This record gives sequence, C-alpha cells and structure tokens, in this order.
Amino acid sequence: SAAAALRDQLTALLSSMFSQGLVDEQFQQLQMLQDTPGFVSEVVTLFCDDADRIINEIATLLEQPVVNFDKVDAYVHQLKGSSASVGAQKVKFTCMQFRQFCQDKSRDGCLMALAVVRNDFYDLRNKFQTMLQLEQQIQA
Repeated sequence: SAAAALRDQLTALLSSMFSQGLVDEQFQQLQMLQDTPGFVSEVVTLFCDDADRIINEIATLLEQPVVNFDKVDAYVHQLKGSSASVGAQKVKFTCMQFRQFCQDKSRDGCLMALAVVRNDFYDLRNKFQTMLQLEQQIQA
C-alpha cells in the first residue's frame, strides 16, 4: 500500500541517520517518548528553529568590536544542551570543543568552530526536513 511504502521510506531514512552517526540514543528515546502522535516532528521542528536562532546569535556576538566570550560560551552551552536532548551528537561534540576558543578568547577560533557547527547542523537539518515531509504524509 501507499502507507506501507512511506513507512519503509521513513524507516530507511531513520536507519541511515543512526548508521551515519548523525543521531545517537537520545533521538531513539524521543521516538520512545512519543510511544503524542506528532511529538517527534514538533520537537525536531522546534530544535531546527532554536539551533538556527542560536547559531545566528553567536554569529552576531562574533561580529562585535569587542567580543563577549562569556556570552558566546553560554550560547554554545545552550546549543550543546538542546543538541544533546534531540540526539544531535555531532553538533553536541562540536559545541564541546568550541568552549576552548572562548577560553582562548579567540574570535577567529570561535568563527571557525561556528562554521563546523553550521556544517553539522545542516547535515542533520537535511535529514530532519526529509523526515518531516515523510511524517506529514504518513499522518495524512
């Protein structure tokens, strides 16, 4: 059936997200939490919005004549925590390393770290957006 084909598409996508290392056990636990029916889709939507917002706030801080490195570090820590909670482990590990550049008070190191944050966020956002579209069709 059409429904069965979409289910297999979604299973295939989720399996590749885990097998490629993009998500960890915390993401598996979101699926357990849901077992509210669109819970995971809403969590993922909000995470995409929030991460994108925080990445942009960090970028802005790093554009200032004087960089407030304590506030950079605090925003990175927030993103680390939200990423951990959805299972976005690569974004999480990049945030962990990112603290050292705040301690070094290196604007250029923070900028290079934020570019890696974007790389890992966009890789996962890609798979999340495809998941959302599949989830939408399945829920129809």
